Amino acid sequence: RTVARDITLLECVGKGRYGEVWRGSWQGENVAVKIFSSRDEKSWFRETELYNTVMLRHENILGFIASDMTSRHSSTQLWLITHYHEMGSLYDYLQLTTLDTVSCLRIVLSIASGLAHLHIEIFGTQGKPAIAHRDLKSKNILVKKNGQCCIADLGLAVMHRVGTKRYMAPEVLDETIQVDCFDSYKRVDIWAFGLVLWEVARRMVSNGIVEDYKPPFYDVVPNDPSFEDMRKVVCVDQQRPNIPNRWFSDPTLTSLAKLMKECWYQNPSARLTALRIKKTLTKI
Ligand SMILES: COc1cc(-c2cncc(-c3ccc(C4CCN(C)CC4)cc3)c2C)cc(OC)c1OC
Ligand SMILES: COc1cc(-c2cncc(-c3ccc(C4CCN(C)CC4)cc3)c2C)cc(OC)c1OC
Ligand SMILES: COc1cc(-c2cncc(-c3ccc(C4CCN(C)CC4)cc3)c2C)cc(OC)c1OC
Repeated sequence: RTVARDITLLECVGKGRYGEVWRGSWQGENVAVKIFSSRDEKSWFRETELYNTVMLRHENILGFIASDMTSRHSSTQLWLITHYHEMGSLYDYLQLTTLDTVSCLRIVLSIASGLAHLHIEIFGTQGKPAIAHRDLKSKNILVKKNGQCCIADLGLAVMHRVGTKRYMAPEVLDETIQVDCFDSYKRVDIWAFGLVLWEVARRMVSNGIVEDYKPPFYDVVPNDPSFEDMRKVVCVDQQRPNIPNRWFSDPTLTSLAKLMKECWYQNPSARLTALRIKKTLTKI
């Protein structure tokens, strides 16, 4: 038998500290190829150990194809291969596109479905450990053609500090997080989910009105904010993203505002669960 292992790299769709993502081809089929920098090599190891422990399969989790370590000439290449989503990140999609009730709710409910699946322990040989993502953000969510999203990048994921500073929960920023308690990392995911909810809601049209794309805390921190910039805003001043007046003239945005507030409590144990959010979004 021949093992057809030739992947053609076609175009780079992302470059960063993490390394690079490429649109690739494997046997006519579109694949996404992440090439890790030496700087991010631990993320390849952590994600490969996760998938070697539990082979995640969910419509709202980026679909795993392969982890490859190759010997280059003097160096080790680390590759992650996943399904390819031509529409790109939620971050990219929201920049140019506005949403209606249906497309807005489809997006946020699919993210909550994916996050609930990560979070839940399922018992049995066909089951899974509970997983906290710890790096949820709009760049780590991909849009599918059927209008649902999938959660990506399990490089920081933990099975039962780190992440993007702009999305870090206050207990992470002020280092009060109960590091030994697995529920702590679920609570950090809910915080970041609340912020993504905010980024999506802004782009949903109501009464002829929409806000432009902005990242969380765009009005109170610079680009590439420092730990200290984030700690002062989120922990010391306890600021939270603005809810515009126009959202209170729409039933959906009014419900989404309530949900994001219940993601943003300074007290982590006061925050909604992914499962409670999935239910509330299904009712909206
Ligand atoms: C090594 O590397 C890559 C390989 C492949 C790939 C290509 N053809 C066939 C295969 C294959 C899978 C599974 C079996 C089974 C058959 C039943 N038996 C009981 C156990 C073994 C055999 C063959 C693979 C794995 C794709 C890749 O990525 C898209 C690879 O990564 C570069
Ligand atoms: C990694 O990814 C892809 C792999 C393949 C692929 C290529 N050759 C053989 C296989 C295979 C055959 C059979 C078994 C089973 C069935 C029986 N059982 C008792 C033992 C094991 C497993 C694997 C696959 C899965 C195709 C793909 O897509 C067209 C892949 O994705 C891009
Ligand atoms: C976040 O994380 C990972 C993501 C992906 C991934 C999967 N599908 C599609 C993409 C993608 C395609 C295209 C654009 C843009 C670029 C050009 N512009 C004109 C609009 C489109 C953006 C994004 C990505 C980045 C793969 C990964 O690993 C293999 C990731 O890491 C786990």
